[PDB]
Amino acid sequence: MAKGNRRDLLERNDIEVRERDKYTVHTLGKKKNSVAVAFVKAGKGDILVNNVPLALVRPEILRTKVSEPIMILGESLFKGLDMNIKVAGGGHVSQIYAVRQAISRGVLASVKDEAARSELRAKLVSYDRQLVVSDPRRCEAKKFGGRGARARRQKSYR
Amino acid sequence: SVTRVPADVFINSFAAHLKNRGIIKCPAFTDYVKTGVSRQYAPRDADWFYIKAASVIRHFYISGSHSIGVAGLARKYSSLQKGKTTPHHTKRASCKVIRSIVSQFLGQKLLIAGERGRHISPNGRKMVEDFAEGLQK
Amino acid sequence: PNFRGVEVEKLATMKITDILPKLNARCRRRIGKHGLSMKHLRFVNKLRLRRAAKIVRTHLRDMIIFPEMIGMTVSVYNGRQFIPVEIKPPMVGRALREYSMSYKIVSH
Amino acid sequence: MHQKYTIIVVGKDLKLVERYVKSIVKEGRAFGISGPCRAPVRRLTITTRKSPCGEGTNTWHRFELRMYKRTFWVTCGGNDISTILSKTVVIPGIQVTVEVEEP
Amino acid sequence: RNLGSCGAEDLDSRVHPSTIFWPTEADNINLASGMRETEFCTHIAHKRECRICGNYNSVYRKYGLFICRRCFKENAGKIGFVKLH
Amino acid sequence: MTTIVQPNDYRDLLRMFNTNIQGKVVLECALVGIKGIGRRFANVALKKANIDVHKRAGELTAAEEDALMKVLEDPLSHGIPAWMLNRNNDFESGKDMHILVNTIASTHRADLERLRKTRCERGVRHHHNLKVRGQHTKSTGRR
Amino acid sequence: KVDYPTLFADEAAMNEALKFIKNSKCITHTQICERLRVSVALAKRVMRQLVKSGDFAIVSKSSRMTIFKNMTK
RNA sequence: AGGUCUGUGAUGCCCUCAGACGCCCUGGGCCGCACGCGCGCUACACUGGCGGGGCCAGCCGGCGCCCGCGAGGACGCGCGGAGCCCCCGCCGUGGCCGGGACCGCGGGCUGGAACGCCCCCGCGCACCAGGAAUGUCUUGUAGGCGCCCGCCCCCACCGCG
Repeated sequence: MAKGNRRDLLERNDIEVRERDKYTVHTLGKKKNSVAVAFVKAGKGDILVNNVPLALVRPEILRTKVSEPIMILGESLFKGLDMNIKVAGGGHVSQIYAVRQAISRGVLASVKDEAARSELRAKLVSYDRQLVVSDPRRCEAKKFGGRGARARRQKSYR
Repeated sequence: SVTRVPADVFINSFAAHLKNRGIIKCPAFTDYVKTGVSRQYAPRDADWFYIKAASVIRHFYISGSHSIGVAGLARKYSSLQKGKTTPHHTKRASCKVIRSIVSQFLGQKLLIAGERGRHISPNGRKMVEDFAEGLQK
Repeated sequence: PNFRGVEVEKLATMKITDILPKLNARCRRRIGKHGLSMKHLRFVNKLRLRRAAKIVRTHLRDMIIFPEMIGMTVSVYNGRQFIPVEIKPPMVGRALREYSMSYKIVSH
Repeated sequence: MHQKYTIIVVGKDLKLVERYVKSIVKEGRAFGISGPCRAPVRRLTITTRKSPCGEGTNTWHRFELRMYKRTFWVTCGGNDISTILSKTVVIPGIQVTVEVEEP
Repeated sequence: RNLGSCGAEDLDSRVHPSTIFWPTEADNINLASGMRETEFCTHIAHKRECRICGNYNSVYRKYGLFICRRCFKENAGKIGFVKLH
Repeated sequence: MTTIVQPNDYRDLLRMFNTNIQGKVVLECALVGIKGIGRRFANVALKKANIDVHKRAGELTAAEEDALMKVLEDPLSHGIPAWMLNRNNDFESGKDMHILVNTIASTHRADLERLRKTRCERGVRHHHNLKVRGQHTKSTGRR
Repeated sequence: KVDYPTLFADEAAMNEALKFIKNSKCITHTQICERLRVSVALAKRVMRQLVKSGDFAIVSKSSRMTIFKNMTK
């Protein structure tokens, strides 16, 4: 139903305006048609996805996948801050990965000391690179010889 | 709030509460019906009505200011039709039962109308949330 | 030898409207909603005149059968030939298509 | 006076539609404002067999007609009945670019 | 045969005074305005046809065109349809 | 459920309507072994008779067995509707019943006779064994 | 071919199955089905009884499969 | 000398031209079935079937209320998105709750007109991974899962996406 590029999402008018102005940071993640927008501020360590905490995301098995950067970097920073994510686009898993990308990038922007930002980059990218750099590959078009992009209709010679 | 608790425990706990507290009652036609043309046999539990009721009220609370029609709910309870030596197709659920449920809710003021459809009323929010917090522990 | 509990002797000389609720969906639709068309009505009236007073030929293959058409002989078209049909109660509420075959069984 | 007027312009080619846009923006800065809204592109699609007879490899044509639409409803009360005319005749008369005005 | 009447029983059963649904297709208001005449063309039916070559087969009604697929590739460039992608 | 051990009266194989039934199957799927009874009609019948449905058919005490019979000859009284029956609007008496074993075979035979003497299209086709509905022949359906 | 019962004929439950299982470190519904040649459902019921008693305990659970550990040793 | 004179107010030469091969009406047929084969669809089960619940797309996109088991229907307004998958249970290797062809009662929709298409109860065919032979494929690819448009009064196991 949701479309990702909608203006109602990128600005996150969901939040009320007096509260919309306390959020300093902004961030983006993506994977396939999925897009996630994060509004990071100052708090005491709370995260939300579509008005749902991080412990109760639904595929269940990937909860570790979204909690990864915390147990990597450490909980100190996140405990310092508080976040409110919102995602919209194709697929459960795509949404998972977009969300984790947004987490990581946003916490990267919270620090102002570039040196620490680079150190954290090295610390984190080594474990994985898709936590910072978006995956580029995307669904590809089909052709009229058959019912697939590269597969063809079966041919009968005799 | 309600979304800070998993949907699975809330639904069944609240159904038991509802059935105890005489809020709703299963009519007579429940004794021999499916819940959709897509189905194939009847439900195995004797207390499926109250499960549906709880899922519905939760749906209405989630939306909030928005308004939900009956058929729109019935598109959330769809399934797939099989057994036709033909590619399967998705079909919509039933509407009589949904209609009965919303009517029963509305007769109690838990649910209020509008220009189109219905939406939750403040009393509904009160009770839903208080029950959720009670089961939070 | 009955018809939905209705006795046969009474079945004839009865009006279609009396029995209509005791028929299938097609007949109720065609009659109560789609009414009927003029040429069919003239066919019925011609039948009445002949009864009150020679085999009646026609082309109508989609003409439902009425109770007043019991024991009558009428010749209907297959696309090339005119084919007799003798009516009896259990043939009521049905079309003339079933009782006039347009082809013949295949024997190799 | 004030008539909440709206300007809609439609075209099939993207080069005049953007040229008409600039002229109008130039000529409507005074009679109020005239900022544009760019709509999603309505693309008409037609797939046809490349053969008139149906022989050989099944090969297909893929035509389409993109239609671009822009909407300046910014006049609003800032234009009177005659004031709309002023600019609409001062803008270039490109041969093809449908225009309709409504309050 | 004006002096032809029928029993009343065979009158109410007649089809209700309703306009036969089949309306034909008038591509333009110009091409119409509502012995043998009794049965010249009583079988009213859709007669949608190409507005170029008049054939009743393979007619794109999409977008209110009404052009045959064959009678289309020729005039497509004039109309504005182009082949890209 | 929670029936682990065979009850003292467990009956290893049931006979009813000339058909035999085993006592290891759940009740509502065993009755499907009768001709005239399926899944939908069974759940409805038992329930009206105050019988558990998730029970192994061997623990079916004869007291519950008889009341079940009483509901398959006069089902319409017992609250079951009429769109759930095998035979709605019989051709003669115009009533509605449910026909079990033995009745079905006799009933099916007499219709064909009705079809034959009446001289229909279906009757003539049945007797050379062709497709009755309009499903196409010729292609496929060959040895 | 092979047939297995769905209901235990009285003393059979305890004179073997209970005894046999209690002398196993790990177990599952299907193993016990194939071991003493009874259907799986009875296995479910019995293992319920036993976890209630306390001899066995759950180490992994799921609708498709759960497995137990003998806490009696 | 590949296909198209049966796409056309594109056409040469022939044939038909008032019991017409012109045009219009009524019916039937193009679908008929001892047989050989071409592209597809559904399955042969536990890496599963049934029942209940939770949840996310894109080409793009319309809904409320009340009847009816349902399919559908009467009124009234402009508003709006799924399967696989995940969680809990039942079944327990039995051609069995796998599979859903065939047939017997019944209720509706389109239409001038059902032979057409939908829904309900009962009956419950072949099929245990397929011989000689053979096709397609390298990253968001194969495969699996569903959703839209075209032709269309009704109807998609097809086709473009």
